[PDB]
Amino acid sequence: QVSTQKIHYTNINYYKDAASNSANRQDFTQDPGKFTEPVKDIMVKTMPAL
Amino acid sequence: QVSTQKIHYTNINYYKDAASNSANRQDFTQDPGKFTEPVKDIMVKTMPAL
Amino acid sequence: NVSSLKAYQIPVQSNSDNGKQVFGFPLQPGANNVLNRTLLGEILNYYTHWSGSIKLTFM
Amino acid sequence: LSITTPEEMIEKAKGETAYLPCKFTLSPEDQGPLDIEWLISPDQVIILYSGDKIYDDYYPDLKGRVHFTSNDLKSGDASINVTNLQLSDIGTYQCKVKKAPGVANKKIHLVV
Amino acid sequence: SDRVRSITLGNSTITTQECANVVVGYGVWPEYLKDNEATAEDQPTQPDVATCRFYTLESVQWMKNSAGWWWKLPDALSQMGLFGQNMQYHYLGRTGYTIHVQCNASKFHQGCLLVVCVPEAEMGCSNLNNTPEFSELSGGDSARMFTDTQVGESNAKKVQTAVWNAGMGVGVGNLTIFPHQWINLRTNNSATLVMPYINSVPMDNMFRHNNLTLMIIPFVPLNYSEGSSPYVPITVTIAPMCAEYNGLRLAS
Amino acid sequence: SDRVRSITLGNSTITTQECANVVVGYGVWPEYLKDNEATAEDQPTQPDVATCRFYTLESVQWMKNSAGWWWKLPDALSQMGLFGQNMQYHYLGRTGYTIHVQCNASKFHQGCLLVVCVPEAEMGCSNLNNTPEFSELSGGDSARMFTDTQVGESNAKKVQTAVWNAGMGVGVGNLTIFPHQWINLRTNNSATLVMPYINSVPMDNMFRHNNLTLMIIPFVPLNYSEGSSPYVPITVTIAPMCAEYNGLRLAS
Amino acid sequence: ARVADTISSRPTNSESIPALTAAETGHTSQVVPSDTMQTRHVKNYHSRSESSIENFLCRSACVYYATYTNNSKKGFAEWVINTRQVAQLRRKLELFTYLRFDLELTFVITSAQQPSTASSVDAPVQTHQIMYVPPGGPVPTKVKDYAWQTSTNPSVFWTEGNAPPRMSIPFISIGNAYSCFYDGWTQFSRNGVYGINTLNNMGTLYMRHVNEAGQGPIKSTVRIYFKPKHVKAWVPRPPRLCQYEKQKNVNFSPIGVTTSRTDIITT
Amino acid sequence: ARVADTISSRPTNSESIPALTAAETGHTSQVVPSDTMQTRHVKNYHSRSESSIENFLCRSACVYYATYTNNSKKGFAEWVINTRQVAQLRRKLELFTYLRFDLELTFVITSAQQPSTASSVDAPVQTHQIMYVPPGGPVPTKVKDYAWQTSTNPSVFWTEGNAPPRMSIPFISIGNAYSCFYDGWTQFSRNGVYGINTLNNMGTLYMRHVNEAGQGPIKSTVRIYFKPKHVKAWVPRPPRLCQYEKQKNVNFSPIGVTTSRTDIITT
Amino acid sequence: VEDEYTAAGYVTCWYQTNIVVPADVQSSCDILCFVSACNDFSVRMLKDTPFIRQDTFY
Repeated sequence: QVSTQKIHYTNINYYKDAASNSANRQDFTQDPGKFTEPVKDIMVKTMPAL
Repeated sequence: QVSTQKIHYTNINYYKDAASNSANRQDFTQDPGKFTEPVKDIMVKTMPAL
Repeated sequence: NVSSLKAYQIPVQSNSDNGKQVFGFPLQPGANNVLNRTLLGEILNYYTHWSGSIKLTFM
Repeated sequence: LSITTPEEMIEKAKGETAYLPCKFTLSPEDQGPLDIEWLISPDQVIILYSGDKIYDDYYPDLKGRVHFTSNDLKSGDASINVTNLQLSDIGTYQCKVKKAPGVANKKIHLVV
Repeated sequence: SDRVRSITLGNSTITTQECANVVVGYGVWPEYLKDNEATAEDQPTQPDVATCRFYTLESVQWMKNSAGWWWKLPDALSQMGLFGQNMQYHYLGRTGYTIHVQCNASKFHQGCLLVVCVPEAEMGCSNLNNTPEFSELSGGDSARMFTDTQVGESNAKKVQTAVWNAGMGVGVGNLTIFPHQWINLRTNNSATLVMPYINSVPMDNMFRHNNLTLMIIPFVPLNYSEGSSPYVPITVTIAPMCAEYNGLRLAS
Repeated sequence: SDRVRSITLGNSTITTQECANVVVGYGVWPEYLKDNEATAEDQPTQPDVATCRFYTLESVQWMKNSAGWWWKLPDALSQMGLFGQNMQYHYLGRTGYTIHVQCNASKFHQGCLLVVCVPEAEMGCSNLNNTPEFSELSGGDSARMFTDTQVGESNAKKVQTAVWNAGMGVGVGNLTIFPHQWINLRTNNSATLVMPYINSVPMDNMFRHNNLTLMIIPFVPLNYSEGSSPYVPITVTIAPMCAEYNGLRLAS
Repeated sequence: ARVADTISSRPTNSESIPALTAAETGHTSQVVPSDTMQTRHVKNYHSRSESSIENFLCRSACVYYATYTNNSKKGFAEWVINTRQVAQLRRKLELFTYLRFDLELTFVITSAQQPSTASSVDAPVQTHQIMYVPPGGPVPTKVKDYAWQTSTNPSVFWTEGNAPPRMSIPFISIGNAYSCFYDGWTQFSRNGVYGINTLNNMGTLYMRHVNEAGQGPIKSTVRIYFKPKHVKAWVPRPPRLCQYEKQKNVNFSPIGVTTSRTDIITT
Repeated sequence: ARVADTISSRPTNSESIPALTAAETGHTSQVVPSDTMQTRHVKNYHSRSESSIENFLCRSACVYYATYTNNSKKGFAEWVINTRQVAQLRRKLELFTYLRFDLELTFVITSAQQPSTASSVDAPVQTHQIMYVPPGGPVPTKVKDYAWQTSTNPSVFWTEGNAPPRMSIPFISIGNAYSCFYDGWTQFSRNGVYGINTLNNMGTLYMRHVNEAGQGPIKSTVRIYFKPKHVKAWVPRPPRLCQYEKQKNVNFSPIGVTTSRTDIITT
Repeated sequence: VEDEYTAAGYVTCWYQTNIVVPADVQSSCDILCFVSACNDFSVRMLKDTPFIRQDTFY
């Protein structure tokens, strides 16, 4: 209901749907490992690759 | 006063009548047994009907 | 048979040769003109999407 | 509404019977009444289909020589059969179908 | 060591002496359909030994003036044994592939391939208002080939085969965002990918919708001196993993 | 009650209002191949939903001067869907059948059938020194019929179709030692048998060896007065139970 | 309010037949697809929310629209409140026999200039008055009258360029539910009209301008919109097939059951 | 959601080489600048907030605009809802293959007077009606028709001089995500059009005036604005390089990779 | 509505055996056919029906 901004702010849901809420804008998560290293055997930085 | 939507939402009644409230939209109950099986002797699925 | 009570009957006669067809229709319960005006078809023509299975009681 | 191939080239010989296809499918929003035209520009209408009845006396040079093919025009058939092809039948033919809220064209170039 | 692999499946076995690591999808492994995700109302069939084996497509000759090749993936396996027969009698079906492509040259040839597996590859027609037909878009176990020259306007229904646009109107340098590997004749010999089921619906028909596309594009062309062997073939092998079907009907 | 049955399998369902009890083999139920009995060195495949369903053969007209019919059992199902396609690409395979035969008349017709399932039914040729060919011994989903008259000597390769010897040189009255049931239009309507895998080897090829034979012989012939329906058809439905295969190869 | 799931099954062969039944007893069968084939255990996550009554009926629909000229004598619009005149809403009401609901009346009022003759016309913003008369009250005859103002009937005053006006009306009836159909006369001698009930009378609506004729006639137009809420329905009814013809009775012309096809096996 | 920092380093000389690698394995290298030189320990306070999906897509953009004349027959605008017609928004959508979002439709309606002939024209404030038809419903043909009012399709009524109207639309699809691309036909015989899907149909929009032709024709113009929220994207895709040409297919004309320079060493 | 992407196949009905009948009974028997939904039926996206037209107020 009350959370921090980018101090706090107060957000109340009014309508009784789910598509009526405002945009979230605060879904801060990332995981680049499924694009950079999509391999089976794991790979270390320091050792040679082959 | 506060309930869930389809997260929560807050609903306040303002006018002092009963016909002034908003629509409920959340009366979720059903009982099809009074249309499908309106018979006196009960009927099992597995056994033959007669 | 559309302006009669004959539209609900399927004629089944003692055939001479074997392996013949009785009827047939596609299963579009809001689009075909056989399952259109039934009690199920006049509920589905108030909505847009449907799901689930359909029972077909014969007698 | 969408036609299979909105332009092509058809090459036939004189005295033969041309077959100008016009097929389509139906998107789910299309619920209005049907309308089918055909044009020529050697912008004169040569046949019509509206209100379930055919009107086909429109072009004097092609009087009684063009007909629809199928009996099931509300299933995606709008092809016509041009009988007794002559040298003066050179021009782009335009199959205009309009079932609301959709509209599509097909410019058929016929060269004999 | 770290150079040899030996992947086996069913009653076949693919072995490689010189190959790099294997790249697997977007980080997931192809598993069966869980019960939370399913929507069909009957019980599926899982042959699991009759389909999961390495089918082998036709081979292509890598000339000096080559352009590229592509295959549509649940269409090249339409005639390959019990996978091609379970695909016709059923109606649904999900798959996961294990693509393997191999091309060998000596220590004296030079060149480099790019092996990518593109999901939902819509291709462009020659004329701007038409759409390409089925016979000119894919072939049963036969590679359709790119060109190095723009296809002329006089064709009615032909695929635009300009290789620097990769057929889809996109820059070919940016194609590495998909799961991919490089064949390089200096240090590598065989490329291998594992592709899970990527579709917006949990199951799909297989005759109307080719939901993968394996493209092979040579960036550095093949080059050698006189006296070396001039014929260098490429050969791709694909094996479906964890397939299942639904909805029996007649043949078609 | 005790008269209705409802046997279902896969995506089909056979229901009967008036039928007698079911007779099952020599007292065993068709189960899978245990690991003590197996001899093949690879892993079998079990489709189990794509094969286990009730296929329906053609029908035959029961005239007044009828003789009998027979089917060779792992040969009538050679063209019936995914069973007929897994039988061609493989090499081995064991099955267990669930035979069902149905023939309805009113309360005014009279007659009686005998439904028997004979294992290893070798039949006799017309000439004493020849052997019957394949095209005159069985048919794909079509019943070969007996006669009431001894086949002449002028034929080269034809089956001896004398019904009182049942084709095999044996008395037809002693045929009830095999698992069998009677169709009798007075009190019965449908016969049903369950046959396990009966062979001297744990698995067998299916194109060279028909290891069952379903015979149908009318003892009391059909008879009625004028005014009743004259066309009485018989229709048999067979469903394989707990099938499995081995040994992939090419098509044949 | 989730739907029921489906449980897996095994190939049975026994005496308990779930498929054979008898429809003579008026009992629609309650079989599951897990009884005639082999199914898998499907987690089912659909919802029957939008099929409820309070999501099927609580939507606004036009009921009537009347026009009235400012520069006229007896320029004003009267309308007895009844659902029977439109057809897209009426067919939704006759699915059930006895209904019970309150109401949210909403008006959308637009104006248009008539081809006047005077020079350099200009008018300020207009004012409309929508008077609601319960059944029995004194009604006005001409527009310039003192029965419009000096009354305790609940009216609403509206000027243009704002949000549309909206009033709410509770369940005003003498019985316990509105009767959509009434088989039987209203006079004890059984003479006269057939299906006329005095159980769903709600009153009339009188609408007029408030300003005067400045220089140019203005012809307005007002639509009326229902919105039933808190609705409870009883005793369902098969849907109307033939076309409506009158607002009071239920009379019709005969027509076939459905549109035809060519042959009984044609797909 | 801060970015990673950088740690200091010392001059090494050993066997562990972090810079040499092999790009054959499809593995983009994960080196840090602390491995090829000497760095200082930098406290890093940047943020990756504005690069997220819900800050990249949730911005309003025009999709279509149509004009319609008050003084006409069939003066009204129909438009099937699809993203494919503008180009500044379409290129942002084809970065991902499967999208899933709700929608906040917003309309900006303006009006203009046509060169009429009548004398001393004056009109009050206008009223517009924006009707939304789900795929399958009955659509209107002429403007003066009873299918506009007497319907339960969700429409919105708006008068000029106020805030612009706005309605919200949830995720209306049959699959689990909108398909931006569909390689494969829609008919099982594999004939006909190529990339036509029935997975992202949202319906049409019918807009018209509510007033009548008083004295002078008014030609209006209405823009439509999307706003995707709660967006989840899947399976990214390289961005479109060549120009668009059609709204349904993906066809194009070939062009080079980039603009050229004079020589390979020219800076 | 009639779409090609989500068609639902066909339902046919075939003679297994004939309809046999004794003497002095009519032959052409008739068959009725019902339709209904299961316990897990569901709908969505309420629209207005195409079956009822109008051109005036009654």
